[PDB]
Amino acid sequence: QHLCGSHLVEALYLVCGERGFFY
Amino acid sequence: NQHLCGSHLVEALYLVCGERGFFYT
Amino acid sequence: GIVEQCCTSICSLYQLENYCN
Amino acid sequence: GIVEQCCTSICSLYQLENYCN
Amino acid sequence: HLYPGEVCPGMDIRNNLTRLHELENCSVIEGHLQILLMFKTRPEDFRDLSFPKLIMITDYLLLFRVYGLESLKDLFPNLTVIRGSRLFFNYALVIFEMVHLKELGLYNLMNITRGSVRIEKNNELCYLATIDWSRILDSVEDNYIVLNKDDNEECGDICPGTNCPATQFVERCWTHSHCQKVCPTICKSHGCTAEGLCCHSECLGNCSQPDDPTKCVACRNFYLDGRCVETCPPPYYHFQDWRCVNFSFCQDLHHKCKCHQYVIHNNKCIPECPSGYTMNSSNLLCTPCLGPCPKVCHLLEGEKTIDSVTSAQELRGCTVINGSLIINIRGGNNLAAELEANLGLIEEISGYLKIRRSYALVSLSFFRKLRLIRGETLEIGNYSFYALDNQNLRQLWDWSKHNLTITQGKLFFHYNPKLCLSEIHKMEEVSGTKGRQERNDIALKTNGDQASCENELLKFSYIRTSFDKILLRWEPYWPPDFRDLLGFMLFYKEAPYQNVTEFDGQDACGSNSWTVVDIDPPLRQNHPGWLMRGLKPWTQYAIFVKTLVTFSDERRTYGAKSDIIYVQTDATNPSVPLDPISVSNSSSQIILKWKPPSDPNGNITHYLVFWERQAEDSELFELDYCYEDSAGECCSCPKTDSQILKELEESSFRKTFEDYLHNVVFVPRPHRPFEKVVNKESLVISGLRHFTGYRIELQACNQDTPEERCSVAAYVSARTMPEAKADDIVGPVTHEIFENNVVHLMWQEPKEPNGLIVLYEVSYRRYGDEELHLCVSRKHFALERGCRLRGLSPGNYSVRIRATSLAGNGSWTEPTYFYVTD
Amino acid sequence: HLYPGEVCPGMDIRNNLTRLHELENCSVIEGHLQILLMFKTRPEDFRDLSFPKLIMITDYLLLFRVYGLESLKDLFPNLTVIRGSRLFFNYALVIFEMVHLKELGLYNLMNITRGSVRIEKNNELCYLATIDWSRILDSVEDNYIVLNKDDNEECGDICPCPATVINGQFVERCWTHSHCQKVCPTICKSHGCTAEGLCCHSECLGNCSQPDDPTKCVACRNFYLDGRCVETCPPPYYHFQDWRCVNFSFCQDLHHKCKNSRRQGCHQYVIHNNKCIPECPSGYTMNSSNLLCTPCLGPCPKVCHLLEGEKTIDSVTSAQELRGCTVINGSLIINIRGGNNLAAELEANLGLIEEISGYLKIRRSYALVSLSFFRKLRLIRGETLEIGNYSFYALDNQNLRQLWDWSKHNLTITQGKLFFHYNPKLCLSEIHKMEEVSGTRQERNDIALKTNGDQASCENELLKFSYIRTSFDKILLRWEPYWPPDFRDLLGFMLFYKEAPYQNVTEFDGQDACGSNSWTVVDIDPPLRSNDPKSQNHPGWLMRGLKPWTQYAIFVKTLVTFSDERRTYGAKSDIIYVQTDATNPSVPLDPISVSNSSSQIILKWKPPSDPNGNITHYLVFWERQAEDSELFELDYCHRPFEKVVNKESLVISGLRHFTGYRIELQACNQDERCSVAAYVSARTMPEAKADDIVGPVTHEIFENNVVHLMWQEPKEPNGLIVLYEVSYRRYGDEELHLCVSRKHFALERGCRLRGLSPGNYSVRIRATSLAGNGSWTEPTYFYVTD
Repeated sequence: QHLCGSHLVEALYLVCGERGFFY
Repeated sequence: NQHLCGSHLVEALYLVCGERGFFYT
Repeated sequence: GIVEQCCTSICSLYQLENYCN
Repeated sequence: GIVEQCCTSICSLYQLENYCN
Repeated sequence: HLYPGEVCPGMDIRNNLTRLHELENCSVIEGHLQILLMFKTRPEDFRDLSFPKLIMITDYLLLFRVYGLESLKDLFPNLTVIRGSRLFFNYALVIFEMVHLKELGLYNLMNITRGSVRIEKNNELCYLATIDWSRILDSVEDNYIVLNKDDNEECGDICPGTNCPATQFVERCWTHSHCQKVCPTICKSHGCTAEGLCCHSECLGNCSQPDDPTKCVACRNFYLDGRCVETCPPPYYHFQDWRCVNFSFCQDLHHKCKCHQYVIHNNKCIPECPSGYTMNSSNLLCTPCLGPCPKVCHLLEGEKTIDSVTSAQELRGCTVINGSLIINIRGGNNLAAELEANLGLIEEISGYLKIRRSYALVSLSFFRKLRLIRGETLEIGNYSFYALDNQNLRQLWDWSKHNLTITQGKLFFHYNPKLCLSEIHKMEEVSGTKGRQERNDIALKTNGDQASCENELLKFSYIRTSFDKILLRWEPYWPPDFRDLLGFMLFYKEAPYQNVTEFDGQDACGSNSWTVVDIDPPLRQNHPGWLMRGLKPWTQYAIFVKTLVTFSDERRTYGAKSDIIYVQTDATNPSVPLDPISVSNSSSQIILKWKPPSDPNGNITHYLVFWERQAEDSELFELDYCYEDSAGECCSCPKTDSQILKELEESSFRKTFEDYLHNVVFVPRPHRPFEKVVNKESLVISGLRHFTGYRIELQACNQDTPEERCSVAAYVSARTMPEAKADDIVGPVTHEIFENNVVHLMWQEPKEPNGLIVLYEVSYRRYGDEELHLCVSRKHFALERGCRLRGLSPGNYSVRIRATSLAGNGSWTEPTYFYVTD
Repeated sequence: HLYPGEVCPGMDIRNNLTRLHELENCSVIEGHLQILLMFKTRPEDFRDLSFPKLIMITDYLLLFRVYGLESLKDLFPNLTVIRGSRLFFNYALVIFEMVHLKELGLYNLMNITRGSVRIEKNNELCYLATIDWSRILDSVEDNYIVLNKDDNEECGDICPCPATVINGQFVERCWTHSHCQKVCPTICKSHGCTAEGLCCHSECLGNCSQPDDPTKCVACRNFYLDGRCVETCPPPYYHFQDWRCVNFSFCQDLHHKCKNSRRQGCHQYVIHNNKCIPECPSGYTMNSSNLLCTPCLGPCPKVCHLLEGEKTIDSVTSAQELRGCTVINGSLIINIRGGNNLAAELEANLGLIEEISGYLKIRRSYALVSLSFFRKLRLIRGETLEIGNYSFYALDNQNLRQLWDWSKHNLTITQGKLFFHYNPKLCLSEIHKMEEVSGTRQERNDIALKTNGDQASCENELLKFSYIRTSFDKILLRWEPYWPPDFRDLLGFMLFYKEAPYQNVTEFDGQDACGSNSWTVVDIDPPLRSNDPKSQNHPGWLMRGLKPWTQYAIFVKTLVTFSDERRTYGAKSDIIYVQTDATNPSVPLDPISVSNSSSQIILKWKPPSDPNGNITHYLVFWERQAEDSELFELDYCHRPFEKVVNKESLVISGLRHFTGYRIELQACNQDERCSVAAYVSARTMPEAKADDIVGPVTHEIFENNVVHLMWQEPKEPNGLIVLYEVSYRRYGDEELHLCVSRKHFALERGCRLRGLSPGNYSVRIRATSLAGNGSWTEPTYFYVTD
């Protein structure tokens, strides 16, 4: 299983949730 | 800080010498 | 883009911090 | 052998000053 | 008989032909007796002789790889009673791996009180199916005679007669020159002489004179001065459940051998002492003892062997060891647990201690009470300690709880690759063997190599659980060298258990239950961590990290080992009720049934469901027709070890290069109907109409107190059964008969609607004429108030009426007669 | 021309870089050259540099800690070849920690005589896929491009050239953006070629200026003499490192310069092989009265004292300084990180020496599989011994599993023990042979025999199947026994069998691997006696459970305990490729039957589960069926067969409409071993034009009002005509119907009306066929008389 779309955005917000992220 | 070796050794030595040329004879 | 490395491959935590702000 | 003395134990300044003259 | 010889202590027969004529002058054996591993002796070396000088042994017997033995009458041709107080294998008789033997020597042994018979692991042994186990002892459904080659009756056996008493197998026998004593099965263990009956009646094994209790070598009830009374009367006490003996005699018995000693307890003069009682030699009575106390235990001849995984030798409570010990347990693949199974209840070893094939344990925490070694008895090679095959041992014992000391003994540290030499020197200083100048054989060319004892723990700097992922970060760690770091190794698996192991699930390439992830070294900072990539909601998981670092040629490890954490994922919206089915049960009531969702997401509080009524369009009415270590395969198996070897060589290659350069470069100075179903798979509704469709929403919920979270909706459209009888013609069928062939008909609409009505079947007929059918459409009926007959024939006609709808089909109402005239 | 500039000895730069000014005068840099540790630059000192000189180099080049270097044309744009005489840690060049390289400037590098290539810590580089290293390197040993990001095409490698494909790349070739990668014939890369690609003379190397001309080359392949790359140099002009001609004047002068110390670490230049060189090879004595090399008078052992009695070798840079010696005055240590098969280049470097005055230790062997480099060592005097009084040491031996021969090469250890530990690839055979020869004998001195011979075979004997018998689910095998001198030591056998599609199977003996290379092993019990000379002792085993029509690789090893014999290690059998017998080629799967029309049925199927062997035809049985078409009461008021060769479909024609079908499918591998029939049923649609009412309808009008009708059923019915829809009707009311049943039609040959009221009646009928459908026949009129 890969991390794209919902997966990707959730992982992004997790690793970077205190300074933002971008898709 | 870790052991002064590899690039860390060179960076730590450049703080001491390296402005008047490295010693070699 | 990011689909090349994450939707089609394995993206670890360190190569996940290059798309943050 | 500077790497054999400074990657084994933290070299002081004398041991670093040594290889500048 | 009558015990005509002297009482001797325990003994053994091993590797010589001179020791095969020892038991000939001993009549009572007190101690162990074994015959094992005779490879120096040859077949014809052995001699054959019969002597009636043995009647009892008071311990287990063990035969093991006896090469060159042709009969068992050479050393036991008169043994009648066998029982022991100290067990080994928990059995009383242990024939383990004997070969080159073709006949036994125990045609007198039929009394077995303590212990069972273990006939297993015996190759090239005949006469194992010419023995009545129901005669020697209790029936065969209580004895494991399996795992042999006589389960199929191999070998031919000749028993005299085919003297031998009435009974491969022909008759029962033990030796070619001696016949088995056989009597009815009901005797069981009472023994017998050859009379085809139990010896006396209630003897045990054998008796000198049949029909006399006085001569029973042993009986079934304690024997007292010529009797076999049920219990012993004072001052006598029980003795191995075959004798009555008083205090002065209970003492003089053991005093005569001065062996085994007996002490009065529980009205039982047997050779035992309750838990934690040491002896006092004035009478050799059991006396109270505090702290560690080895109580009774047999250690005669300055040594004892352990060749079983369970025995009554080290579980009695004998902590202090006054003898020697050698471990030769056959089978298995881990002597760690094998050793533990024998010395599990002993925490202080004052004897010869050693360990082999160390596995499943990295530190010893079962020898935390040992603090002294006597060494009064000399050990093999004067060495009290040995080390070998320790390849999973990572730590020795602490020095504030162990406090060991050695007053006699020597150290031998060989083949300890995983252990570090610091613990070795600690052994040398705490034990104090080098402190006494005693000679020690040390081998460090094989020790302190490929070892690691650095176990530093790391901690998770930050954690963030989600309902399908878990984020984890751990404090940045750097080994003594910044360059020496190859990443981290996070190891995890699902685990709701509060007890899980890491060895099963890895160390293989075909299956992997313990998934492993790797992480790039941290910035030189940055916290190194890990983030899950999807997991089942509402699940508990075990996770931990281990630091991977470059190893030197010296094979030294600066690794770090974080501990395991139990992180539980959270819940999510429920899944849909599996297999939803809505089927009618009556015309006014329909029902709904389903199965619990695929993914419950914790406790369920109710089921969200709705329903509404679907009607029928009017157009339908107006229409007429007129390898593997765990289950499954892996998805994350690891890279080949050769690959690792090579990447490691390249790493160290670039390293050596860097150092070579550093050296050469630097030089120093010079609303809608709804329902709630709380934890139930059924649904019932009522107050519906015959043949009417209904649609029903369906979901599943798991929490409703702070929010409404429920599975996605589902729908089914079903219609209650139709009422066929509800289409019968009712209402006065009025006739308007005329003389001009005109008859105005009037029948009324069926009782119930029954959905769409296709037409009305008017069957006006005559008897002797052709039948005339009429299709009364909706328009025709609604406009004609029934029907009218334009043109007719004379005679009394009859018109059966049946309205047609599609709710099943109606019945032809009474034929309504109208006499047409013209 | 060829060498217009001056000659400059090697130099090192760890000071300001103005020194590079020297590259404006001298077109070559003799020996090594190193630029490193430049921590005081920025990009204002590397955008004003270009040198027209530097055409040849002989040794390695060092690039380290260079700030502001954006291209490789800021040092030299015209270099063309490096002789690579010496290699800096086996690499002819190293680029370490470059923080500013973004592209490649040089455009004339066409050939590297010797060395490897290591690239690392350049994560902002470009143009590394258009250099055609194959055409640039003729000494390809190992390419090392790691720790970079250009591997991910940071720039794409697009540039404005031939643009060939020899690397599986398609981006246009170029050195920088415009400068193009020079492509020449493969035979013109050892003979040089011009900048256009024109081949050059055989006496030249790399690039040229004019084709087939030594007069205007770049790198003289053989030698340089008076402006021409001639084949050879007349002896007066002695050969010099095979790249030029040197007059005796120069040689004698250098000789005299060294002879008087005003020079340090010098060697008086003499001429050997008619080639000036600072020293004569081993076997030659120094002529200081002639300045020459002369044969040795009497024996001339060259005891060259090593650095403090020790010399470790981990690079070729350390092995190329042991020439002109016969005794290693000191100890030696060897270690190999990475690489493989490098011993090939050490035999000559180590075949001069015959004596060693110190220990010899080996760790982490990674390029030595067998010892063949020394063939002269016969005496280890050991003037410098190991700690522990050893004369030999081995450690972490993974690739090494062999030693020299011991019937042509012998050795006697005069002192020191034999350290043989943690070497599981080294057969005990060699260990014992040398323990007996070298002496201090039998049994490990300190040797960990427990860790020797564990990951490699050491078995000196073999086994061979004495009998074989194959079945389709069993394989009976019997091989010859193997017995140690001890008869209780035989621990049975280990049958190693695996599946083989094609022979790509080799014997496993302890190699490092995990996964799908493991063999299926089964234990053969050990003898339960000491052997009987009254019968045979041959071992065997009957495999059973084998898959039909499959081939398997099978061999068997022996499990023996070490005995007094020193050749007892077991016995290995050969890999037999045993194919199993065929059975029926599997029951046929997925029978498919679908009609394509009303007259054409199509039958198709998927291949069988397992066609053991080879299918030569698909036998298919076939038969016709009939759809049910009969009923009377109802209220109204051997068999054909066909084969196909390697086909999965079968078309059948000549079948009419409204007919069922029976299908049987078998698969035969032989012309009978044939699979069992498959059962599938199918039907073909009916015709809607075959059930139309045929013929007239007679309006028999009598004076009794009895219109006895006459009609007939269709020419080809489908199903059955369950009824007749005679829909006539007296005008003035809706259509009237009559239930003309089967019996009525059969009796009245249609229908017989009775009691019909006067009036013109129109009658149209449709055949009520259970299958198919008819049509509303002619609605003819008949006026029933009053």
